[PDB]
Amino acid sequence: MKPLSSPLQQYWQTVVERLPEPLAEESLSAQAKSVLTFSDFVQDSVIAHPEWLTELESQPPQADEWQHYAAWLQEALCNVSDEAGLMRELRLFRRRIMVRIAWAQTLALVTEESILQQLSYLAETLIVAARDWLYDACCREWGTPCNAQGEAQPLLILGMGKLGGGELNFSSDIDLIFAWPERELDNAQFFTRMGQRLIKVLDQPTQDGFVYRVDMRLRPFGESGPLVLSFAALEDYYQEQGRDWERYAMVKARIMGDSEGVYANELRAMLRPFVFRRYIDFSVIQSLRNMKGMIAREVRRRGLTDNIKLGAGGIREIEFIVQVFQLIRGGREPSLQSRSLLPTLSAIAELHLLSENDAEQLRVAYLFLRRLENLLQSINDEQTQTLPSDELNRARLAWAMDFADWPQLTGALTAHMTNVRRVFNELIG
Repeated sequence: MKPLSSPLQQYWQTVVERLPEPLAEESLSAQAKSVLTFSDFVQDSVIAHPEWLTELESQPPQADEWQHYAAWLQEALCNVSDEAGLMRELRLFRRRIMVRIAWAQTLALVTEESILQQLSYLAETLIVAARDWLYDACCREWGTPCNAQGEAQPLLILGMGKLGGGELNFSSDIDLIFAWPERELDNAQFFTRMGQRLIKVLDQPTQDGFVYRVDMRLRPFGESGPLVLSFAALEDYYQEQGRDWERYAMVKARIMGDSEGVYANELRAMLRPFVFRRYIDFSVIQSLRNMKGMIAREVRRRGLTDNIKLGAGGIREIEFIVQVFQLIRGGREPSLQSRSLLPTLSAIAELHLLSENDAEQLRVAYLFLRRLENLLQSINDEQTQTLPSDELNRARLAWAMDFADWPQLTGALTAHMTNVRRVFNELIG
């Protein structure tokens, strides 16, 4: 923790003459002040729930805290009777844990890798608790537990992108896909209705805010098609119409909740031969080259940019590099079938698919970029991918990235992106 810079000192002075009871300046540790100075999101959250900042000193957050999320949430949902009570608690819990994550990340009390796990597990935990509670309600309300010839049918959810990969952004949509395996009230209508209530419970702004903005657009047949599909229809779609951009996306797909059952297993079985082909020819490699060209043309087109995600050498190019190796060799190398980028990168190094120089530079660039973007997002809990233009937020980021000033932060960033762009250009050359 490098003491606050001139601009952060002038801003903190505007925050103190404004802080509510019981948060007077004398009841505040040196870290509490730096976190409040860094994040308007944490400020606003602790104004309404002052206990939270008080409870962050009586028990600071540990890396493995995510192992308690599900039990903490089930305890808070013990005295919940109706949907409005479910929604209220999911919202409160998300905000409460998010504050603790912002706390840990701001002060570097745990590593970014552990922040990534905390964010992803929080989201998993909330999705699953929501789904479980609504399954029960919909069964008790609408025509009993839905079945197929006696056997009860569950709702399965795939988390996609960074959620599936266990590397969620600090302020993020959750991209999901809904499916059910095999009637009572008719299975298809039942799960559509439940799917609608689930999206509402997670995403509807109330007086307590929302849990996550939900994005269902990656599902088969896009925004226009059904909200939930049977396994048969899921299977048919990918086997018959599935394309390489879809294989790329499905590298990340992970079942939320318990991934262990006859149904969880048929799903994983559909995806394995689709994503990870065992036989690769020139047409597969050229497809990947064309996808690479499309990214490179998009970059060239947008020109000079402060976008950390889409810029040349950005997060999206690292994901592309890694997933390209997974699509080529994953079928023959089980270590490249992981949903998470960083273990994949480790396997890429062990297999000598990249040099150690290249692989370690990619890992370090990835963690720098993710820390930088997730810190930035935690300032106001917004989904921004672009570096700030204003002096306060630039000053804020430099300080939190263990650096001295903004010119130097951008120099270190520029050097990491240069390494990524070199590896990206050499990729399937």
